[PDB]
Parts: sequence; C-alpha cells; structure tokens
Amino acid sequence: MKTLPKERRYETLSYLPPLTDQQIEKQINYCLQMGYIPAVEFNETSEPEAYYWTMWKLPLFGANNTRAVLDEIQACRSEYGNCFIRVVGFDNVKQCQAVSFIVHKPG
Amino acid sequence: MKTLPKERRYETLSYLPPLTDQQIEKQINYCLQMGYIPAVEFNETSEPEAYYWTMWKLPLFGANNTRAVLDEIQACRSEYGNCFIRVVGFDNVKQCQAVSFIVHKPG
Amino acid sequence: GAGYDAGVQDYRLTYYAPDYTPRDTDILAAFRMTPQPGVPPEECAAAVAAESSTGTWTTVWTDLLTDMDRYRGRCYDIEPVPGEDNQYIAYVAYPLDLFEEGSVTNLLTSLVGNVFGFKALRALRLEDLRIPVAYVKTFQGPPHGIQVERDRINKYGRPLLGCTIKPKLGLSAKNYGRAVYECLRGGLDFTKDDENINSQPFQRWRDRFLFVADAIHKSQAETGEIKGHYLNVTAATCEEMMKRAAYAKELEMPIVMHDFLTGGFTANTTLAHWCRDNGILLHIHRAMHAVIDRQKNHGIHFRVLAKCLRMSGGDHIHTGTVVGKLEGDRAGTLGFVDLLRENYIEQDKSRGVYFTQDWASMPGVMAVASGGIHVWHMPALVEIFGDDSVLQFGGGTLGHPWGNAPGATANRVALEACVQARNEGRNLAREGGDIIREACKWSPELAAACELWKEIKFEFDTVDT
Amino acid sequence: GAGYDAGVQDYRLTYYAPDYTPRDTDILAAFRMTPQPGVPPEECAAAVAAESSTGTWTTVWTDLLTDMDRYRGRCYDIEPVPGEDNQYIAYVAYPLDLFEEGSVTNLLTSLVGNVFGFKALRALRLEDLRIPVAYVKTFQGPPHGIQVERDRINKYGRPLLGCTIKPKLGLSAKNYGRAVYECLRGGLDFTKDDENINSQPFQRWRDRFLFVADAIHKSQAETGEIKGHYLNVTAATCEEMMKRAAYAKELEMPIVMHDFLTGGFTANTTLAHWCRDNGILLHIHRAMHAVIDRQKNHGIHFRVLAKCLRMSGGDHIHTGTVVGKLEGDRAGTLGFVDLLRENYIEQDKSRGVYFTQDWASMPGVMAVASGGIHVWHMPALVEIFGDDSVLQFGGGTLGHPWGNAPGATANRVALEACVQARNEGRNLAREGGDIIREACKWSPELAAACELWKEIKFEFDTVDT
Amino acid sequence: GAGYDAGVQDYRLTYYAPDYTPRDTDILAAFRMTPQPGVPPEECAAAVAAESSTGTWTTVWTDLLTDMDRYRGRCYDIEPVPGEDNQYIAYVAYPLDLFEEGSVTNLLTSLVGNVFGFKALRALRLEDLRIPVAYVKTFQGPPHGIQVERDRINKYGRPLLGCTIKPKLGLSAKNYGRAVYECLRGGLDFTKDDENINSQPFQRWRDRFLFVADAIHKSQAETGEIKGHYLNVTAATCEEMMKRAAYAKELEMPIVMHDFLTGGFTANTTLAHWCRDNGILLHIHRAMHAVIDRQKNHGIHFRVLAKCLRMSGGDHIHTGTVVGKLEGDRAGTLGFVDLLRENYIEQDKSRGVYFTQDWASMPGVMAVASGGIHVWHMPALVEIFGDDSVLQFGGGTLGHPWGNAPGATANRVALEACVQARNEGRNLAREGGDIIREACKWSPELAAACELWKEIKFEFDTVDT
Amino acid sequence: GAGYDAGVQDYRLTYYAPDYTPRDTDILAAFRMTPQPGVPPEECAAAVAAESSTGTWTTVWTDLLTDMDRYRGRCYDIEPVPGEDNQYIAYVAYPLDLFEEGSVTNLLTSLVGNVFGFKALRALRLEDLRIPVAYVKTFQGPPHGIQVE
Ligand SMILES: O=C(COP(=O)(O)O)[C@H](O)[C@H](O)COP(=O)(O)O
Ligand SMILES: O=C(COP(=O)(O)O)[C@H](O)[C@H](O)COP(=O)(O)O
Ligand SMILES: O=C(COP(=O)(O)O)[C@H](O)[C@H](O)COP(=O)(O)O
Ligand SMILES: [Mg+2]
Ligand SMILES: [Mg+2]
Ligand SMILES: [Mg+2]
Repeated sequence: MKTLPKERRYETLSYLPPLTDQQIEKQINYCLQMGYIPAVEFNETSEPEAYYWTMWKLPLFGANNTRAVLDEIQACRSEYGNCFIRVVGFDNVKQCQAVSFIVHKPG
Repeated sequence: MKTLPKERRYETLSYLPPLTDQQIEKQINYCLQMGYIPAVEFNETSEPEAYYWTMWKLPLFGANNTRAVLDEIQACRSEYGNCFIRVVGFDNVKQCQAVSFIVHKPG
Repeated sequence: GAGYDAGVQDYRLTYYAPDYTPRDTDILAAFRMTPQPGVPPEECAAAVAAESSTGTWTTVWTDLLTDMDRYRGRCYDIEPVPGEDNQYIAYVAYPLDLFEEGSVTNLLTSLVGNVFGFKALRALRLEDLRIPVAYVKTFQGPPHGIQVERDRINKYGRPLLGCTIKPKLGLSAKNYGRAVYECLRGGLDFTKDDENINSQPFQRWRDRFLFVADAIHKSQAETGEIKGHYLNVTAATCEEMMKRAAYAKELEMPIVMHDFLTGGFTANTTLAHWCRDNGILLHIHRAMHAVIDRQKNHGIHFRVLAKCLRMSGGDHIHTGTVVGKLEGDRAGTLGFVDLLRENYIEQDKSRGVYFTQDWASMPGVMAVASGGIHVWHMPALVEIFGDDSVLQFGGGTLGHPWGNAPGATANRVALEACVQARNEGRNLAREGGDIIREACKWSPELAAACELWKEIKFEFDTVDT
Repeated sequence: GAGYDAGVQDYRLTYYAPDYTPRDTDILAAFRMTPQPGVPPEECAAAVAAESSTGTWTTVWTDLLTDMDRYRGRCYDIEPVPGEDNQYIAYVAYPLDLFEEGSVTNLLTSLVGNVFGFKALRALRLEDLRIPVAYVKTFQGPPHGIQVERDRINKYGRPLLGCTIKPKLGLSAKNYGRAVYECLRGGLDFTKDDENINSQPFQRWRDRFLFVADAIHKSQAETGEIKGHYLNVTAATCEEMMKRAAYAKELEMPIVMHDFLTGGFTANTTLAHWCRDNGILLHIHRAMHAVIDRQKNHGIHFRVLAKCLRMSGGDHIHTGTVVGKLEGDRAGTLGFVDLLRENYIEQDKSRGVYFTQDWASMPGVMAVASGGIHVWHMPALVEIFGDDSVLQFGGGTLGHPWGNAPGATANRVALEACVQARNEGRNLAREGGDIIREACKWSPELAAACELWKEIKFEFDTVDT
Repeated sequence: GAGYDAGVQDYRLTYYAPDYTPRDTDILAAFRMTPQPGVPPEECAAAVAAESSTGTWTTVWTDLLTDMDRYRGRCYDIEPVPGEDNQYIAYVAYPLDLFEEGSVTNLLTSLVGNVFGFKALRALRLEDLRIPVAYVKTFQGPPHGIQVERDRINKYGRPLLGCTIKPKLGLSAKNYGRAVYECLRGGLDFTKDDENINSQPFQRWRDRFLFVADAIHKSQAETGEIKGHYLNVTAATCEEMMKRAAYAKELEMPIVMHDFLTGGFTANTTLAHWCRDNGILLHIHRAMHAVIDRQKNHGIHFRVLAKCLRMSGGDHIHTGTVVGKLEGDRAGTLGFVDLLRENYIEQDKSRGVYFTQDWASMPGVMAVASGGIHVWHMPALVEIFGDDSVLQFGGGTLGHPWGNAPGATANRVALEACVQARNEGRNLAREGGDIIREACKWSPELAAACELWKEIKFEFDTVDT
Repeated sequence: GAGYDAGVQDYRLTYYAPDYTPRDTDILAAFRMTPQPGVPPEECAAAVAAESSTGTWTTVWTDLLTDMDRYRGRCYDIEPVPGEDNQYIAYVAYPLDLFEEGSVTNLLTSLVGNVFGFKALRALRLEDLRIPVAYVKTFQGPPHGIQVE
C-alpha cells in the first residue's frame, strides 16, 4: 500500500512520465495526420477554470511537417521561459479542440 | 508574423511611444484651447474598475497657460513619486471628462 | 354644429391649410412626395395628412360627434423639389394629441402606417421629423447616453474601438470567445456579436455568453482597461430577449446589443427600459435599415429612424462609416449624427435637417462606424465623427496578417496617433496619410496592416445624397 | 366521399401499401414481428400500423369526416428475417402530422403504445427509427452536446474517466464525499451517484450534495483540473427533481444525472430544458433499459431509446462497455454509438442501422462505458469508443488494493498510455496488453491493479446480436 | 471489524441467505430467473440481489466503513418453476432503509435498474412485489380512489361506461368535441382522449379542451347526469403537463388522463399530487405496458407496475378486458385487479399473488376494461370486474350503425340489463346472451349493435398465463 | 487544411456556385438585383450571399477554424429579368444551420440585414422565400389558423 502524492496536473498526457521531445514529435505528427490544425498556446498559470491561454502567433494552418510546429514551440519557449506552453489541435469538421498537451513548464 | 506582448495599458494615449513632455505640453495646450478645465489626479494603482483617482489640489479653473498645469503635474510628481499621475480635462458644457492621459508611472 | 353629408369629397377641403403656422407642440413631418400624373400635388399631400391622422375615403357621421380640427393632420406647406417634374416636399403638422406618450411604435404607425401605399401616390419618403419637446419628455430616451456611458466605462478623450467577430456565422462558442479575447487583449475597447448571431445550432447563446464573459475578464485582467463585448440579445420573443439580457447581467456584462428594426420598436423600448433599470449599456444595430432608407424617392430616411431610436432608447447606434462598404452620404450622415448626439440641432436643408430639433436634455447616442474600414480610413473617421463615436473594424482587425491581437493593436495605434495629431493642431483630413505613415514607421502591426489594405477603397455612386 | 360501412374489416385493405415510397418527412419504424400461427404476416403488420396510427378494431363513421390517407400509418415493406419461420422485419411509415412537435413521450406513445400487446402478435421488437430532419428540428436535443461539454470542462484529446462510489447504498453523506474526494484527487475527471442513490434515510440528498461539492472543490484545488460529480437529481416528483437540480446549480456543480426511463421522458425533457437554461451538463443513466431491450424477439432495441434520449436531451448516456459485466454486442453498440455521436449515419443492416439518420446539426451525446471494467479493458474501450466517451470504473477504482486515489491514478495512467500509444501509431487492439505492461513497469498503482484483476473477464452468450 | 480483501469473490457468500426470514418492513421481490447454462442458480439470484441493492463486481474497501448487513439485499428462497430446466422463482428481500420514501421511481431504479441485463442471466421477469405497510404509508396513493371518485361523480351501483373517440389521430378539435357530445348524450359516463392525442398540428390541445368542455356541458345539461371526458395532459415536459392540467381545471373538468410509463413515474407522481391538491380525478393509461409485460420469461409483470401506479397515484388504470383485442389472462388479471382495488389481498400463487399485500387503507384504483369489446362482452365483463370498474367501448360505440349516441345508448342498455339481472340473482356467465337477447328485444339500438358484432371475437394463445 | 491568405478577394470565388442544386432543407431567397454599372452581376450576387451568410470584405483567419462550406450562402442561379438592362433575379440558398429555430427576427436579420445597402448594389428587392419544412416545424405558426378560428 502506498499513499498517492499531491501533484498538480495539466490535463491530457500529464499522468505519464516527462514527455520526451520524440513523443511530442509523435503527438504533433498524429494531429497532422488527422488533419488537425496545430497551434501553440502559452499562459502564466495553468488554472483549470481558465478557458483561454494566449495564442502564440497564429495556428499553423499551412503546416505539413512536425519540425515547423516544433520551431514554433521552441520560439515560444525562448520568448516565454516562465510560462506554461501547450500544443493544441483544432479539428475543424466538428470545430472542437482535439489534442491538448503541455510542452513546457515555467523554467 | 509576431506575437503581441502582454502589456498593461492606461487608457487614451497609452498605445503610443513614451510621451515626451513636449507632447504632454501640446495635449494640455489643446485642452486649454477647447475651454476644458485641466486637473491633475493621482492614484496608487491604475485598475480599470476604479472610477475615481485622488484629486491633486483643485482643478485649474483660472488657468490660461500650459506652464501652470505642468507646474501642478511636477508638484504631484515630487509629492507622489510612487503614484500613477494623469491629467484630465473637464468639459463643463456637457459635463463630461474630455481629456485623460497618464503623465507619470510609479518611479 | 354642421349637418351630415354622406359621400366622398376632396381631402384638400379639410386637410390642406397652407396658411396654418405650426404650433410648437406639433409633430412636423417632411415628405418627399411623387404623385401619379394628373393627381393634384396639394390633393396628394392632403390625402397623406388625412390618412395619416384621421381621414377616411368617404365622410363618416361620427366625425361630427367630435372636434375634428383639434386632431386633423394639416399640410401647411408644399414646395417643389429642385429638378423634379413631379416631386414635392410637403410639410405636415400633427397635433400632439394624436400620439401615445412614450411610444415610438404608435408614432410610426400613425405617420408611416398606410399612406406609403396610396394609389394616387407613386413614391413617398419620410425625410425628417420634428419631435416637439413636450413629446420628447414622455420618452425615456437612451438608457444612459454618451456621457454616462463614458463615465461608466471610464473611457475619455478618443473614439472607442470595436470589432465584429468574423466569420458572421459558423464559429463555435469557445472559438468565438477565443477570438474575442485575442481582439480585446490587443487594444480594442469592444468586441461584438454579428447581428445574425442570436442562438444557432453551431453556437448556443448561453455558451457564447459564458465564453465571451470569460474572454472579457481575461483581457481586462491583462490590459487593465475596461473591456466589453456587445452581446446580441435579439431573440424570437420578448421573454427570450429578456432571458438573454438577464443572463448578460448575471455574467456582469456592461453592454448588450439589439436590432431595433428586425427585433422591433416594442421589444427595443422594453429592452431599453430594462437596460436603464439594470445599468446595462445598449448597443443598437440597424439591420434592415437599408431596406427602408436606401432609395431617395421612397421609404423613410435614416434620420427619422435615428430620432425614433434615440427616443425609444439606445446608447450606441450604427450610422454608417461614409467611407466603407455600405452606403451613406457625408452631409446626411453628418446631419443625423448631430441629430443623434447633440441637444440642439438647428434647421439645415443642406444636411437634411428639415426642422430645428431640440432634445430637452435627452442624452445623445454614440455613433457607430462599422463596415468595410481599415486603418487608412482612421483619420477621416476621426475627422468625421470625433471622439463621441465607436469605430468598428471587423475585417480590419481579424484580417490583419499576424492575428486578432496585432490587428487590434494596429487599429489602436492608428487611432491614438490620429487623436494625438488632432489634439496637437494638425489637419487630419490633409495629413492623415502622413500620420499613418509615421505611426507605421513606429508600429510594425500598423505597418503590416497598412501594406495589406493600402489599395482597398469603396467608392460608388451615392444613391442617397 | 364514400359511404359509411359499419362492421369489422381487414387491416390490410387500408393499412398495407407495399408500393408506397417513404416521404422524407415520414417517421420510419422497423419492427421485428412474430405473429401467431395462422395469422397472415401482412395482416399482422397492417394491424401494427393501424393500431399505432389511427386504426380501430371496427369501422367508425368519424373516419369519413377526415382525410384518413394523410394520417394513416402504412406498412410499405415486409421482409422475412433470415433463419426464421415466423419472424419478419416490417417497415412502417408514419406521417409527420401524427406526432407532437418536441415530444419524445408522444412519439413513443404513438409507436410503442399498445401494439406490443396485440393478441394476433406473439412478439414485437422496435429495432430502429428514422426520425426525419423536420421532426428533429422541433426538439432541443442535448442541452450542450459533446463539443460544448468538452469546451466547458476544458478536457480534450482523451476519453474522460469516471467512477461510481461503491457500495451503491449504505454510505453516509460525509463518507460518500470523502470517497468522492479520494477518487477525484487521484486523476478521475468525474465521480457519480449510483442510480439508486436519490435521497435515503442513511443519506439525505442535500447533505450528499454539500459534501460532494466540498470534495470537488478540494480535489480541483489539489490537481488543478476540472473535477465533477454526477449528482443524481432523479426524484419522486418534478418539483423535487427541480429542487435538487437547483441546489446542484447553487453549489456550482457542472453536471447532474438523471434516469430517463425510471424517471420518465417528461421529467427528462423538463430537466434537459432546465439544464440548457442554466448551463448544467446532463448525464443520463439508462436504468431499466434491459427490461425493455434485452431480448431479440420482443421489446425496444436500445438504439431507439438512444435516439429518443438524444432528442429529449442528454449530454452523456450509458451505452454498455461491450467487455464488461452487462450485455451489449459489439456491432449493435457501435451502431447506436455512431447514432448518438455522429451527425450523419448511413444505413447499415450489419450494425443495426435500418435507416439512414441525419441529425441536422443536433449535437451528439457522449458515450458512457460503465459496468465491470478494469484497466485490462482500457485498450479495447479506447479502441471501441474513442475520445468522445466516458469510461467509468466503479469497482475498478475503489477496488484497487491501495485505495480510491491510487486506483484512480492507475486508471488514469492506463488511459493516458493507451491514448499515447494510439496517437503514436500503435495497434491498440493488438498491443493493448503490451501498453498496459510497460505502463505497469512504470506505474506501481497500475501494477497492483493489473495483478489484482488479471484473470477477471465477463464472457457469455450474446442474447442481443 | 474485518480487514479489506481486494479482489472479486462470489456473490453467494454474502448475498444468499436461505435461512433468513423476511422482516415485515422488507420489500419482497419475486423474480422469474433463467440463468446461462453452467451458472449456478443460487449464484445468479445472489448476483440479482447484490446488483439490485449494494453489490459490485469486485470488493470495495468502502464496504467496511458501513454496516453492510443492514442494507444488503438477500435472496432468502429459490424454488424451481414447474416444467422448467433452467427457470426458478427467487424471493429477494430488501431492507426498508434502501428506498426513498414516497418515490416509485427510486423503488423501480433499485429493483429493475440494471440486473435485467446481467451477462450471467439469460432472462429475468419481476413477477410480484411485497410493499410493506411502512413503505406504503410514505406515498400519497391515488389522489381520490374508488369510493371518493364515486362520491364525486355521484355514480353508484354499476360499472361506469366510457369510450375513446375514433379515429385516434386526425380529427379536428371541433369534430372531436361533436363526437364527444354525441357519445356522452347517449348514456356514456365518460369519453376519453386517445393516448396519442396530446397536441398535434391537426388538433391543438387547447382547442380540444375547449370544445370537449362545451360538449360535456351540453350533454350534462341534456341527460342530467355527470358527464366527463378524460383529457390527456401527457406532454413533453412537466411544465407543459401542468399547463394542460391547469387549463383542464380552469374549464371545470372533473378528470384528466396520463400515460404513466411513456410520460414517466416522476411526472405521474407530480400530476397525482397536483390532482389531489386540485380535486381532479386521474385516469391512468398504460401505454407501452406490453413492451415490458408481454413475455413470460422476461420483463416486469403488470401487477408490479399496477402496485407502483397505485402508490404513485391514479384513480383509474387500464387492466385489460381479458376478452378483447389485447392480451391478458383471466387469472392474472383477476389477481392484479384485486391488488389494485382491495385493501387486503392474501397470497395466491394461482392468481400470480406471490405475496400477501396489505394497503393500510390506501384507496383502491378503478379498473378500466378497454380495447376490442362490444355489447356481447358486456355480461362477462360485469362478471369479471364488477361495479368498481370502467368499461370502455371505443369502436363498440362509434362503430354502431346509427351513430355515436345510439351506440352509447345500446351499451348503456346492455350494461344496465346485465346489472339488473345480476342483482336479481341470475347467472351472468351463463345467461349473458339471454339477457342481451331480451334487452335487444326491448332496445333497437342494442339490436342493431348485436346484429353488427355477433361474430366478432378475439381469441388467441395466451402468452402470459 | 488550407493556409491563411490575408487580403481582399472576389466574393464570386467562394460564394457563387452555379452548379449547386438546393438541398430540400435550405432556405431559398429570390433577389431582384440591380448592380452599379460596371459591377459584374455574378459578383454582385456573390456579395449578397456572402454578406447575408458569412462573408466579410477581406479574408479572416478564423474562417479556417471552421467548415465554411457548410454555412456559406451560395448563389446557385442568376437569370436576367425580361426588359431590364441591369436587373437580374438571383437565387441564393442558405443552409438550415444558419438560422435560429422559431425566430422570424433572426431569419430577416440574416437575409435582409445589411445587403440592401451594399455600395456595389443600386437596388435590391427580396421577392420570395422558400422556407423548408424542417424550418417551418420550429415555429408555432398562427395561434389558431383559419379552421380553428
Ligand atoms: O458586419 C458588419 C461590419 O463588419 P466588417 O468589418 O467585416 O465590414 C456590420 O454588421 C455592418 O456591416 C455595419 O454596417 P451597417 O451600418 O449597415 O449596420
Ligand atoms: O453500477 C454501475 C457500474 O459500477 P461497477 O464499476 O461496479 O460495475 C452502473 O450503474 C451500471 O452497472 C452501468 O451499466 P449500464 O450500462 O447497464 O447502466
Ligand atoms: O384504443 C383503445 C381502445 O379502443 P377500441 O375500443 O377501438 O379498441 C385503448 O387505448 C387501448 O387499446 C386499451 O388497451 P390497453 O389496456 O392495452 O391500454
Ligand atoms: Mg454585422
Ligand atoms: Mg449504478
Ligand atoms: Mg387509446
């Protein structure tokens, strides 16, 4: 028997080990294969009540390669190093967010 | 494409470059030419919800020269150096504030 | 005490009083009248006055059990329009006793009820209306008005900035709120619902209200300025409109929007009274106005609807941008903007003000310039409308290459530079491009906006001059 | 204008139109019909259509003061079921004029009212229903639907996780809330009331609501994720249900639960309209469904009740886990899950979709997999239902050896590993045990859960295939 | 204080107490259970008891923070059904503490919630229910009951007579009211809405209510007898049902009708409480009953639903005519008619009364014989149901050759002759045709009715015996 | 998934579908349209459809986070009026998804909202409206109607 510790979570893919940039690359590849538009959002906090983070640039509508999204993610990391950064995938057929995982915690 | 930074604003004439005292002088000149009564207000914060700042002395009802308003502004600056200081213009025909710009940030 | 003469008789006998001078309590109407060939103009105007006040086609014996001269509408003047074979301006005076106090609906039903379809008439336009002070006093007017609105949103010294979220219909509530947040955090005072966005399968109104309120709170927390979003409460029924307004109040929203023509004046006055009773600002969208007010020869000129909206109630009202994608002449727009915002407006035929209108301290209505404008129109608009106005850039903000927030910032920088140069003593109508150019030299968002829309310009023939 | 013939006559004369093609506004019903020996199948289907729409046993003269052909239900097809001596699928078409707009209750009363007890019938099952778009438009549908729900709870990219607090009945309100807190802080998105928990002497509903709300707040503060608990508002009366819903709203609860069959469709539609009006999510529990939908030869298939629940209103609905302790075939469950979640579902007899169903932008309903599942079923469920679903582990979370919170964490880790492997491009149906095994190598709570339930598996004969 | 054993274990260990005697406050349920081959019957019954009261598939540690033995449902008896390889009657006893007071919905959700879909179960039928007096006391019961209803409508000494207006759907409100008037003026005590008639495009409910009320007033004025019409208030929502009930009250209507299964038990109890509070009789239509209660091996027998409807509330309830177009055996119908009408009903397996039921002065419910009956069935019905019943001739009145009023009179004469001959000391079951024949010799309307329907008779195999 | 092209473009590219046949659930509008001299009639009708359903003057990037083709109003026919140099009847089809159920106000605000004041338009008349059965079902209609009255 072991007591579950008290950790703050960050929605989907937060109860998994620290996300290697390879697994992040696979997640962005997956949302590209499904036709989801990737976007990079950032915020100073990760409160669950917060509906909106701040959009970094514009969603990668013309994107076709995971390296481009990774470049936006690292650009956000360089500009905001004390911000939670997450990668979202917009499905536009049903107009609903279809992927959302955090890629960066405040440094 | 460039992501807009998160800056706190201070209403009219805040999305312009740092206001030179010459441009401030022209703004007070403009409110004198229109017949607006100038006044100097100060406050510890600049919350949008706050309707009232604290009035510095009384509105310059007898004013006819921009230097007098500048003298009140610098007097407020000297007395309150950690206060937001703004210059308001009261139009009395319609009884509505007609000019409002910040002249000092907490220093 | 006259006898009773059954049978039809000319309207001009009892309804054309060319010697009559208007009482100061009368309602005065200016009609652009085009009669059928062979119909006397004075008879046509008498028919207009009779069928708009008391007249029937034949004589009724119940006219005698009354004092007709105290209720009859009288045409006290007819003057031919320049360059018109069969078009005349007729001035008709109506006793104050004819109209229900505080009812714009009743005023319009009396005036524009059925005279526009008179067979002896070819075309009729209601150009202007003199609302007497005694009638003005019976209305609430705007729930707040310009000065109270500026006090409530703590915004002084410049025109306000807004934007309609685009596309009009199609966006989900959450994406709508995200666009609202990005626009508001960039520097726009207001965002707004498209007049078609009420409650649709792709976007329920309650979800839109919730997400918009959250975006407003986030952007207000970020920028430290009062942010707002015109929430369209226009609904199928008055109960539904009231529920939407009540929810907007519950979410601590400062302003709601209504379509006063498609929604109607009854519901508009209901909502204006509610807005006054609950401290809510009322943005008024003029959807379907051009159906009524587009043609010169027929309909109701927008200045009449603007006076009626001022009395029925509204803090904002759309007035046309002059220089945008929708039609409105410079002079007539200046005229009805002064009618909407000023307390006293003197007679001026050159601006379409056929009557001197006194508002008896009825608060003015904010002018809203919306439709097909970008930063390049910014100086002219600041020249045209001045501070007591709202400038709305739907496509001029979301259509910016970098996104909603940089476009909002570009518009805010253009507006603030124009206001600064105006205050300093520059000729905005002359050096507007100069001011924009220096601001672009300082503002990259503005530079991208201006290079995107440099050759975009809507000019056509003015059908309503 | 025919005369009046008093006396009984065959139903097939006026109710069996084998040449009739269905109008697009008709309601289409597929009936699995087993008549008595010696009863003609077409006469049996005509009796079904007549007694479900307008027919009486004998002729009534009031039929003549009407246009009968515009209201009569018609059996436009009968086809024998394979491998059946006396079982046929009859397709009956009902005019749109027969049904009250926006009333699921009236639709069911017309369709399944009294034809299931016809003496000439041995067994009757309502397999499927084609709801025309024109009828769909008269309903509210789900108060929010899948996408609005995901926006409101800010949860994307994975199935949601829930649990029923066990034991069903017996726990005090405070201990119930403590179990809710321990489950929620471990990683479950939702907890829920057992469908029997309404308000009992050992646990009053108001105390349960208070303690559950406190546990939700505590776990939300701890984890930083939106936590919820389906509060059963099912009550004896509509007033009591509304009071429980209002208190759940007062405690700022995001979701309430209702039993749409034992509670009823009238109260369900009332609660769904209330939920839409107050921004409350509506979880729908299908208690008593198996009384109606268990047998192949008689009853109503759950896809019909699922369409009716979608129209009456519900954000979640239980659909069966396929691989759990309760019966539901894979193909039919896939069929009605697509019916509940999709906008357009084409005809597919292989999945029980007897009609092409178009929802005209009626929002979809979340699928809820609950009953006898643990981490080992996690890959298959992620394979079966996908993201737009809720996976409910009552005994699979509280039954973990370490406690509620470690079991919740074990389920969350299994779910997240399955989602990650699915996104990466793995075959979940093939390597589900592989994914679980590596996650157990990383997760001790998961390791204990898997070693506890490794040999637990519910497989029996599928009575409803 | 035992330790915590994580893992699955047999239900029979803690849920099969064959030595336990039922407490008098327990709820007793008789289940016709058909398990899967190779599933022990006692384990199957233990699973039924566990999943109906507290059991989960695996052990939960929260069971220990409780006294489980005071809430667990126990199967205290299993006896094989005669002539059945795998069908057993299991008697399960539930503590009174498990159920919400005054809630039929909660009782059914606990009992018939999810056990009917257990994978280890092949078929399950809830045959009977022992409702303890202590639980009965928590319900309102019928709003009035048989004796109060008879006092209110001033009708004694005979069964009441009713009719459903035919066709079911299609008639306009005015023609509907005309048919109601013609039926009522002929001698019928009641007319009624078809269970499908709620509010349709061809007939809005408010117009139907108005015209029916007028017909009732006219026929009451003519005949000098209390006339009534069951107004279907079944609606999509509880608010709509309440509005229809309130309008029926406003029109001074004595009785309203509701479908307690398609409408639901929540709305039914709401309406029953409203009916008690406003002096309105409550006719209860059992639409969709045969979906649940038709098969012998699966579902819920109608006697359980009848007890639940008696507790939830209803003055009338349909029970089946035995000899009509809808299925119901003689013995079981006698059983549940005694259950619905009597205060004390002793155990009788031969009539389906598995438990002795005491109602503790809960008023009885009127029995309604409706469906495929004419004057020829009149003696048998008077023999079967007796006075405290309603006999409903939809097609047997409107289908008379002369019209609604002569058919109503023919039915009234047949009923009154049967009652007279019964009172005099005749054998109705033997000389029913004799009584009908002499009455026809005296009554021409009856003569025409009998010659029309002489060879009309519904006999088939009894699926539920 | 297309990229984002900031800038104005012709309405006719995405709002004039002359091959499109009307769905039975669409709202159909017949417009008597008189454009300005030198304004293409098809461009004028496309502007009517765009500004009546979803179109803005320039391209917005939020169009991409949507399925535009399921909401856009389409002009599926333009036929010249007899004896008219510049007057055409344009048939525009609107998806049922655009309109609030049971709201005549919303229908008119969408249809006749602001297209009648388009600068490129000289005159516009809404001649007729096809209300689909699915939309009709969402309204109460007359409180009673002729026969009940
Ligand atoms: O949609 C808009 C403007 O958006 P955009 O910035 O894309 O042009 C407005 O609703 C009307 O067009 C304003 O004009 P009017 O004065 O006729 O209401
Ligand atoms: O109690 C449970 C599951 O709890 P557990 O995890 O202990 O099995 C649910 O109420 C039903 O069993 C779901 O099944 P259905 O789809 O029939 O409602
Ligand atoms: O329509 C009728 C009878 O009309 P008719 O006289 O034409 O047969 C009733 O609604 C049900 O059939 C009664 O049966 P049940 O007991 O199943 O509700
Ligand atoms: Mg608009
Ligand atoms: Mg349960
Ligand atoms: Mg019936």
